[PDB]
Amino acid sequence: ATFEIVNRCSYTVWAAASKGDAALDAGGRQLNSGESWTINVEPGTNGGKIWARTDCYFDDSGSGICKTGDCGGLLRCKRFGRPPTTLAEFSLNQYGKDYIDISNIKGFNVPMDFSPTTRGCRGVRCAADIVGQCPAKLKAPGGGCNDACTVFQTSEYCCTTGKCGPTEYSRFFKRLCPDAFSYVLDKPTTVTCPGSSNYRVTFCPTA
Repeated sequence: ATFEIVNRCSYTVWAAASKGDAALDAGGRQLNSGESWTINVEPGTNGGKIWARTDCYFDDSGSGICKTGDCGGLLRCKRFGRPPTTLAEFSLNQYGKDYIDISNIKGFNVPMDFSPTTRGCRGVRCAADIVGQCPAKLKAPGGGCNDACTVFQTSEYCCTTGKCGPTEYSRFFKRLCPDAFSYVLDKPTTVTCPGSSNYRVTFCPTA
């Protein structure tokens, strides 16, 4: 599958793509405002994620740090990033179908649209000003709005027992972005697409 990753933000982001134990394609790249990066993701990829990283500093060797979404200090991510990270999530060619979603379960840093570029399904978007409206106890100094599990590490926020309900914090994310997952047992906002669809992820789709 082809993913086009587009930075429509007025600021530079460092895109990342990983399935947790390996990079997808190159794994990461700098995207200045307006730049597009096309990657190829192997069919059958399960549990892939794409996210943006902000305020990064990398040396010649691709080693450094980012204030949001850092993946062990690497430009080319092999593992998932540090919250807060708005997440585009996908599993491809699962018994004939692709499944896509946006998640705020690991917080929010950059607004995002995740849409097919081929026919057969709709896209999803979370583009509200979650950072500006973020509850004080979830605000991340480096930027972004943490999820409650990251901040408080309780069974209820992290849904550790497989039982949990919505919370004051999850409802905040859900109010501003109804089409994104707000906690682990949220009613699924997953979209089913034809197997082997292609996609575009746009950072800052409205601004």
